[PDB]
Amino acid sequence: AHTKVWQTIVAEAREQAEQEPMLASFYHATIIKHDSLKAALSYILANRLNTASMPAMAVREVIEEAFAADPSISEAAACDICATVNRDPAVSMYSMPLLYLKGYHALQGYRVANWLWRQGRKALATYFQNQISVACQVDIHPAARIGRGIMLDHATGIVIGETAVVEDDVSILQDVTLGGTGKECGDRHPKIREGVMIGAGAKILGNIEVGEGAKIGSGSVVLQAVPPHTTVAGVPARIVGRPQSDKPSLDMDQQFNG
Amino acid sequence: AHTKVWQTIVAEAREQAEQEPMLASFYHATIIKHDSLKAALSYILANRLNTASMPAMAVREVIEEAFAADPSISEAAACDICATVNRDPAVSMYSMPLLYLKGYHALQGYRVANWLWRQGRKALATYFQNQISVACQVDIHPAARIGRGIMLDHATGIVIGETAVVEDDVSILQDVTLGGTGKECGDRHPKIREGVMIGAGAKILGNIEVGEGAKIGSGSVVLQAVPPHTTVAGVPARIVGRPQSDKPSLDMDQQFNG
Amino acid sequence: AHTKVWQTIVAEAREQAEQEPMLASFYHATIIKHDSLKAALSYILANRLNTASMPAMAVREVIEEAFAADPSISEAAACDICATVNRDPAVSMYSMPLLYLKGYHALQGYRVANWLWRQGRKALATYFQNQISVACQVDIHPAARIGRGIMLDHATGIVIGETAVVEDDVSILQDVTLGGTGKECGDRHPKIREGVMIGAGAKILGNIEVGEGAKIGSGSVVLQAVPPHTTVAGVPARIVGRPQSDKPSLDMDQQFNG
Amino acid sequence: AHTKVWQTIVAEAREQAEQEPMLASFYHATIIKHDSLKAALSYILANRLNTASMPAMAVREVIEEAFAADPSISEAAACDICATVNRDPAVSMYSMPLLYLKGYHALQGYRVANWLWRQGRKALATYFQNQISVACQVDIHPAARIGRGIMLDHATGIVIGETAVVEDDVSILQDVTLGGTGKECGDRHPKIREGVMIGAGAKILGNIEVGEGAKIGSGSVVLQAVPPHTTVAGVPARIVGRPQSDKPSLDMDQQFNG
Amino acid sequence: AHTKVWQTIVAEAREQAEQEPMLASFYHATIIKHDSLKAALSYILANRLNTASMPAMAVREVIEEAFAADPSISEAAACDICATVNRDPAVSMYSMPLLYLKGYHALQGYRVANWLWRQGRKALATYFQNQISVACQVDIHPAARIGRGIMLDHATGIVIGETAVVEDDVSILQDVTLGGTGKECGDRHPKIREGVMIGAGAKILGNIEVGEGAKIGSGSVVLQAVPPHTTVAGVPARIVGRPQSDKPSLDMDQQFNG
Amino acid sequence: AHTKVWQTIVAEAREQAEQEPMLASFYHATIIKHDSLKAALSYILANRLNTASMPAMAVREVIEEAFAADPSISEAAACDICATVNRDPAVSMYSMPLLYLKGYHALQGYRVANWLWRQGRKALATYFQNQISVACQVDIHPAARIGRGIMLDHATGIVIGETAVVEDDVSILQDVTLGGTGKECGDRHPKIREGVMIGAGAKILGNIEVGEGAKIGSGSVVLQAVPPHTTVAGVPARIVGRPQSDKPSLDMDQQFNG
Ligand SMILES: NC(=[NH2+])NCCC[C@H](N)C(=O)O
Ligand SMILES: NC(=[NH2+])NCCC[C@H](N)C(=O)O
Ligand SMILES: NC(=[NH2+])NCCC[C@H](N)C(=O)O
Ligand SMILES: NC(=[NH2+])NCCC[C@H](N)C(=O)O
Ligand SMILES: NC(=[NH2+])NCCC[C@H](N)C(=O)O
Ligand SMILES: NC(=[NH2+])NCCC[C@H](N)C(=O)O
Ligand code: NA
Ligand code: NA
Repeated sequence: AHTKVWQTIVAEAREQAEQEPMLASFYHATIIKHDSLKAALSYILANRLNTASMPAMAVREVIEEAFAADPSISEAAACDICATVNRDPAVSMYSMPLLYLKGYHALQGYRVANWLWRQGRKALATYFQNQISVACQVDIHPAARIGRGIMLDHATGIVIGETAVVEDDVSILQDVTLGGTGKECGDRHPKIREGVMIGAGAKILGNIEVGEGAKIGSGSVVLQAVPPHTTVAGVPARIVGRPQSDKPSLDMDQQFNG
Repeated sequence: AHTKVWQTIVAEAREQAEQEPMLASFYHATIIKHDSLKAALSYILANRLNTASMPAMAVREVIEEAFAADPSISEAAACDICATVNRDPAVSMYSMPLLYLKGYHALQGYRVANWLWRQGRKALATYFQNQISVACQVDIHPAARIGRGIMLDHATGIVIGETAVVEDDVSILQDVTLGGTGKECGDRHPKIREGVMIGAGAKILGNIEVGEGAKIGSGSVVLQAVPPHTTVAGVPARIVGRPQSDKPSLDMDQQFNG
Repeated sequence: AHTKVWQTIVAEAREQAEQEPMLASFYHATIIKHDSLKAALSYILANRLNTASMPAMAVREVIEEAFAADPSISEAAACDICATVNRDPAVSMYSMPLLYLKGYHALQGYRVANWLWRQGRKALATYFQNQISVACQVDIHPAARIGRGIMLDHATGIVIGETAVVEDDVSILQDVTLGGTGKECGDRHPKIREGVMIGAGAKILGNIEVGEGAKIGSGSVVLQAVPPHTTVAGVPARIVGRPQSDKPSLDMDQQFNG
Repeated sequence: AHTKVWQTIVAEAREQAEQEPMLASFYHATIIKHDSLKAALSYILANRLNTASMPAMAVREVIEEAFAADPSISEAAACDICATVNRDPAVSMYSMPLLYLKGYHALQGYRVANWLWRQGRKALATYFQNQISVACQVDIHPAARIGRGIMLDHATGIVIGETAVVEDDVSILQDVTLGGTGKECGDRHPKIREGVMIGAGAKILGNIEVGEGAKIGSGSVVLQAVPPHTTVAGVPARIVGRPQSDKPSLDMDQQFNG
Repeated sequence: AHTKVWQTIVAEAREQAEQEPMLASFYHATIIKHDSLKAALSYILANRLNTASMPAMAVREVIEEAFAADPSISEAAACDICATVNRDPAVSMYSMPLLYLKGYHALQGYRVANWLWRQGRKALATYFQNQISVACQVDIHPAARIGRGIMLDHATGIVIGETAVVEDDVSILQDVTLGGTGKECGDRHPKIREGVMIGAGAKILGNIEVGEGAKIGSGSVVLQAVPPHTTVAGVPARIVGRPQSDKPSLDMDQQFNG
Repeated sequence: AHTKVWQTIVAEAREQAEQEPMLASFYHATIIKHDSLKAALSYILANRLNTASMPAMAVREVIEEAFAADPSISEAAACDICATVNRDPAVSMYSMPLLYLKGYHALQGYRVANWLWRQGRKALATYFQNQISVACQVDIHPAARIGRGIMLDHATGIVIGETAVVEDDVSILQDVTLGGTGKECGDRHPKIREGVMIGAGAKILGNIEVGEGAKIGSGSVVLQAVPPHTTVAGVPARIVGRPQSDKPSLDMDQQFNG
């Protein structure tokens, strides 16, 4: 996929460039000049991560070093594109998440902060985490554990704490909290299993599990484990049914009768 | 109202300039030196939309182009000022929405992006949409249809999706979603009719009508059509009462069970 | 506390400067160069409040004037750091709130805006409030009355309106609104007494008392006075339980009924 | 010439845009999207004049105001383009002076500052003068009187003082001074008449005439009036020959002893 | 003087502020808000010294530290203002060199680099020296020794090397070199004694003395000691007469018959 | 030389990072992070060439493409560093030209512009040339032919035109012009052969030979071929003597007759 995904992005960019002379250079410098998603993504992220104390051009090298050391980062990033193209009716182009969508930017920003975290460069990981919170309005602790094929749609107000886990193929909307409880260190954030769909505004708190292919109703406050393949809703949330599909993250059906 | 509004804005600006030497030049350059709201607003929005790849000065031209081609836009903008002064007790000056309020900026930004969208300049429309999301923390699809006399108070976390309709004289607080459902293209976002008030944090999802003068309680999750002149609250929302005025957007009474 | 807090911040700063060469100069310029919290905080705050019309270097002088004229401001700033270290398991360094946390930045920003407001410098206070709202995604009316030992964790989407009161030792999470009701001037915003804990996404509206040591459940919509030492939750919120500690803000137990 | 010049500039810009994808947006935003030289030039000069205290976008309005009030300014500007294309073998394109050459920018900058000066806006005139000195390394007093068909080639170190006069059709190379003498106010700068060429590094000092079609050799120091149609060279300069054309500014023959 | 000079600057600034609304805030933030030349000068210099790697706000502290450690720096800076007001017919206001003139900026920038040099902070002094060369087009080695009452008029292209000395009351115009000879370390730059006037373009090379109250002809190349109270001119320079006055720096008479 | 030069630069950099905490990160980001001159030089050059229309991060990719495509460019850059250390008594560190010296920046910038020009990318080469002229105050036509071991000391005002040739081991000071004559295309700029030294402010014009090992006196105006191993000086320049060394550029003896 990752190779075909890149070629399509370049094809789309050539077309957009021709269509919009105000953005022709933007499309060229970010995408068309480049050979790989890595080069395009590092540019775009460095611009979002830009601060007075560490300009974009300096930031880009850090991003490039993470991408070179861990090939899985760029590849997750390509899987995250497909996920959003597939699940979001408002996105029908592969170049869109890469260029435009702050939830996508914050997610790949996270991957870089996480790599830093894992190298022991914790100050710099904290610095990136909090710049992303300011610039993308998404707050993901660098020690969170996040899989691939993830869609963060709209994303304003997403909060993902330190010991949170998000497995492959999860879809999360604006204003979702995967939050902690208490003042003590240790496991205290939710574990979101594969295929889970989380509607706008949901709050999930404590070290609790959300089982495979569960659906979390929009506006839910979840304080206890959610069984696999159930739909929950309410404040606090209770089981209200069973999702129409095996992996409700892929289908994005917001209804809660099930 | 249009020129009374402009003349009041200029008079307030002169007074504020005299009072705050740190901001005299800001008041002069945005307001006092200008003949219309168009020139003031193009300047202020240009600064909000500013990015590395397209600086304010180049952005201003695109804003001015939309204003010159569609006169209703700046008409709507003046109308939105009066909306905010009338409805929001924390705002007693006509220059305040214009100068300061990110909800106001996001909304006028949408008008320009919508104009772009309507000319087939969709990449630039998308560019502006997402820059506004980043800068004003309000995400409105440029294809959404929004009337006039709209107040977006505080505004952080507002999402309004592709096929949404918002009629004249609506009030919408922070963290409100007018959201979609499913992965399929097609009509899938709410239709908010005239006079509706939407309390903070409400989520409304799917292609459902919210009838004229309905009141959506704070924190509500709305999945079904709301009868006109009805008050809904809860997760998921149900009818809890009926508003006394025909247009609760005008009065901003946040109490429900009434 | 004052001196011990600053000396600890300097020691951490020296330690971090040695671990991270990309940030050695950042740590030196903000912290290690300085002999008080005021110098460090004015610098960091100036950068966050930076706008085209009033650049950091200029803003910084305004912040310092406030710090010199009202010594209670830096003291409160010191107290809030301790509050965050003690209460947030993800923060174990005193220099972290100062340097990184937008909720912290926003709160100390409010303190400068409030001082300006108390001087009659209202245009500038409003300028500040709304820049903080855009840059930190926290919107606090400069006329709000806020005590000390306050933690705003994560903070995206926090709204605190004109007549709101927040006493000492309160903890408030992302997406919380202390909001108003109606279109008229007058007292209309919540009074949050000492010891209160407000979970993510809670909406409290109108001139209502939230009693000493109450806990407000995540996602709650509060329309009526909350008795002291009570836990409320729901949409609309009802009594679901009672906290065990006198000041649930100190413990951050998100559980309810609880 | 005026609209042939503009139309040629637009045609060249379209070709350059096609050739250089890195600069397509630059060519479009400065030239291709515009109807006149005025709009192109106001954009380009605004960027050159940009400073912390007055950004390009605000500067553009002042430039456009001068252009609207005094039509001769943009007339002069087009005439200066043709001067540079005709006289300078390294320049074969009409868009080149407009886009690239700091001598050209400094000169059109002076026209705007001179307009300001003539309206009594002397602080802003002085602000622009000195910003041009810093940005273009050309220092022209706004009260100087400069005609049209002027070429400032390379331009670094050009100084032209308060009471200087430069007539139409003059050519002036880098490091040329039209300088004053004494500490007293009053007429004390050269009068350079029509057709004069001034070679690199020439210094001309005091209220002295340089007669029509005189040629000032490179490196000359001129302290006395120069007869029309005369060639001077040396430190201090003396007559060394006579030019064959009536207007050596047109031919740029740098040889002397002839 | 230094006290009266400051009060006049504030009086002038209040007047300019009232005259030019585009610059009212600029005048307020730089001058009117302030109590001393130090505060105004550090602001203005920090803006000129601003680079990506060390923003203005960071630079200002370094400047302020030099001013606090060595009171003679601010006081020389006030004497340099008077010198230029007195000697330059184009400057009749005390606020002008401070705000506008790059030769003045470069000179006071030098004083700060020199203080750094003397403290052993040689990297930072070199960094400031070369930023001033880029931003003001004046290259003064931090180890140069420069007195007070100095006017650098127009200044483009001034070069003052490592072992150069400039005593009190010297006036230097654009494109003057006080330059070195050879490839060996040690004394190799000129010693400009008190009262000396140096015309535009002069080149003075080698460890040679220019005696009190000498006049250096514009465009002179000086390779041997110049006797006190003589006028030299030519390439290479010879004695052509005697200055009309005791201190030709004060009178600025460019004539060279004497 | 290559490897030894880079290793020395890194060692100095480490040393300077420890002496100056304000610059530790600057030294790390430009030098210590990197394993070749190319990475360090591309970064520093990008920042100098930074413009609104093409920011540093984007420019950097263009510089690197040139460095990769033509290995002779970095080699020449290495050689020029050595030339400056050896010849300028005020430079004893190999990292100084790289980091600080605009003449060095401008020359290496020329090398990128020249490469672009040789690819047919002439708009971009012209864009670069003129940005260098504004930012470094050196104006070198991209079609000029320049060798290696070149020192441009101080550099303000240097002009080198289209058909100029500069062979290896040439030293050129501030305010030197290698300039053209006439309005026609064709060979018209000087040929400066190996070993030549050009003193401050010298003007050499027309398609004339400056022979191997010549010395050009400061302030000279050269209109005719200079024999090899000759010293010329004056306006216009005549033979005044003969250099003792074969390559006066290596020794920098400014004396004439000499
Ligand atoms: N130099 C600066 N202004 N840095 C501001 C950003 C610091 C830190 N990355 C944050 O999240 O806020
Ligand atoms: N190349 C750039 N970073 N340009 C400005 C930022 C783009 C902006 N964040 C967007 O959403 O489109
Ligand atoms: N011209 C500007 N710099 N405007 C900045 C944004 C306006 C104002 N600072 C605000 O509250 O949002
Ligand atoms: N406050 C500022 N620095 N504004 C922009 C720079 C001013 C500019 N250098 C001048 O000569 O006037
Ligand atoms: N980070 C930067 N871009 N620094 C550029 C300036 C460096 C050094 N002060 C100089 O004179 O050039
Ligand atoms: N729009 C811009 N960024 N222009 C920058 C100046 C133009 C061009 N870089 C030059 O050679 O001077
Ligand atoms: Na899609
Ligand atoms: Na004067």
